[PDB]
Amino acid sequence: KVGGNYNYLYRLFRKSNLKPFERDISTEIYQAGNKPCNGVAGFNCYFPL
Amino acid sequence: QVQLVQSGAEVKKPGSSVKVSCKASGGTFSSYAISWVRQAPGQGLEWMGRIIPIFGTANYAQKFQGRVTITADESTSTAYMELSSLRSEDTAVYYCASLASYSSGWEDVFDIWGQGTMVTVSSASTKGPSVFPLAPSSKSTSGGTAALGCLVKDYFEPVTVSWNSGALTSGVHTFPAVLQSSGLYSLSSVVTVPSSSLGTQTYICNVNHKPSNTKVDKKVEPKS
Amino acid sequence: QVQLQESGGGLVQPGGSLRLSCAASGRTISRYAMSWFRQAPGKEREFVAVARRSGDGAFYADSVQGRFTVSRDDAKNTVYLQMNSLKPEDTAVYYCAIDSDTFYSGSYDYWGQGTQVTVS
Amino acid sequence: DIQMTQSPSSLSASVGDRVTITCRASQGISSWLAWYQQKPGKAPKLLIYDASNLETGVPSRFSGSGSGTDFTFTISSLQPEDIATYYCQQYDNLPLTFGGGTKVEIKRTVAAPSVFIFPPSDEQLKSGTASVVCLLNNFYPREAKVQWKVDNALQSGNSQESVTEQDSKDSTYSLSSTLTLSKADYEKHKVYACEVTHQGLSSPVTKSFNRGE
Repeated sequence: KVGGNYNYLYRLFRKSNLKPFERDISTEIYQAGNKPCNGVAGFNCYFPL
Repeated sequence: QVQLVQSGAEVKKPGSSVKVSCKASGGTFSSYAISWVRQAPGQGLEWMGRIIPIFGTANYAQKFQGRVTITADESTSTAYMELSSLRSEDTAVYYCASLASYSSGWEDVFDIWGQGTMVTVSSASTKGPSVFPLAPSSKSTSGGTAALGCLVKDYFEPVTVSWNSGALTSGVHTFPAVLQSSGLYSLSSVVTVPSSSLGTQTYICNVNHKPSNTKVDKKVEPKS
Repeated sequence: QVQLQESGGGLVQPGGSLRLSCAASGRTISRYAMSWFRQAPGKEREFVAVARRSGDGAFYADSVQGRFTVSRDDAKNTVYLQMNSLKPEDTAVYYCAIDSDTFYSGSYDYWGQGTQVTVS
Repeated sequence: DIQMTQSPSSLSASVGDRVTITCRASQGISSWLAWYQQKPGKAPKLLIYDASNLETGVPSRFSGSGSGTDFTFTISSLQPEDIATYYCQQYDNLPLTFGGGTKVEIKRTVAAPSVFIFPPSDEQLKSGTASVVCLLNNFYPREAKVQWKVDNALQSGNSQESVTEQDSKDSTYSLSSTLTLSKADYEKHKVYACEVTHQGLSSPVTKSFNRGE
């Protein structure tokens, strides 16, 4: 799109690695350095996708 | 189970920036890219608004850009839409829906739609129903029964009718009526009954509206 | 103002098929529709069919659906009718009629004349 | 103007008809296209979300295919529940608009209609107003005559109408027309009436009335 197309989503930030051919569907909020952001604000707790 | 919900039906006026809200239930609000659908009687799907809450980016259709805004507040778990410069075409059943089909492996098809509401912006009629009767003649009958009716057309939200406490329904009809050239709406209903009871039973037509609860009932009297 | 003609008919062998035609002059019939009627000798009238310009097929009466076909040509003002499987109950005269109304979807029907279709 | 259109506005067919109907657009695309079914004023059904792909919930009676500017909607059978409209929408680019679709009804034998006339009452007169409605019901076709014959004359611009969808019970229809008046008109118009003509009607039916009743 000229100035849109925000539905094509991917991963640019996450902490843990996954093993070869391992299965994962998670989309949970990321931690904030401190204890994680359970549906609330924090330091950054940037989104997975 | 996942579900989205707007606030109760309400009235919206042009010439100002109104604040509309709707919440998402089931998983964090941040997980779904929310789309607003102004499904009209004739027109179907819409794309006048799409927002990814956590990235904060939002795009709109060529009809709404520049004057509208979306803001997501996770403290109350709500997504807001700032709307202004409305037109009469906005008469539609609005839904705030999930366009989260990116993690599904399917290219962004809508999956979850909210309960949605019938927004009231036009000059159809409420608040002071002026019901008056309509009576046929017993010569145009067929099938051994006669009909009755009433009509309302005055003031302004949409109109709804009723006759009694749902007692006799030998036959009833209703129409998606039209609005008078004055820009104000009219609606009517018809009921049938054996000829001996026509007019003698003293039927009564009642009308009320949710936004104001102005209830009035006036009678009908055909001839047998 | 009003004029229409017909052609065909006669005394024919039963069990076969037949054709019937009709047309008008003095005007262009694209505004109106066309219908047909039947009437046995010395008896009352009965419906046949009607033609629509949308080209979505044709409509016929209750007991004549499975053995009749109708057609029409606006540019020529012509109406065509076909029948199959003659029976002693349909030996009758068949009339031409015009479903008339001023540039409208509805119509009021005006009848002209017809031709004889009699079995041996 | 990326818009799709259908050719038979009111597509009629009986139960169990073979139809290969088309939705054509000005520009052809190979992806990002779907088809829907919808009632008047209700959300659309996710019937065909992709080219030649059928999702869960679709009956075996309907299917889709095609390519280029035209796409064929195959109907192995048309159920009586299908009093609704189809759509051939696309979502390829940003500046989107919705399709027009087609209207569908069930082809059925024709039945005799019920016809009524609704004169006013003296309460309207004492209140300052006056009106009349004459109604038509139980006919199959999508249109019929409710002509305005005020004083045996046609009227338009200040009149109103009322129509329903196809009655799914026996595939019937209804139609009506309306009138509203001030006093001076009511006082000089003597004989009101609305004239109806029907296929199975040999002479124009006239339902008339007067002011004193």
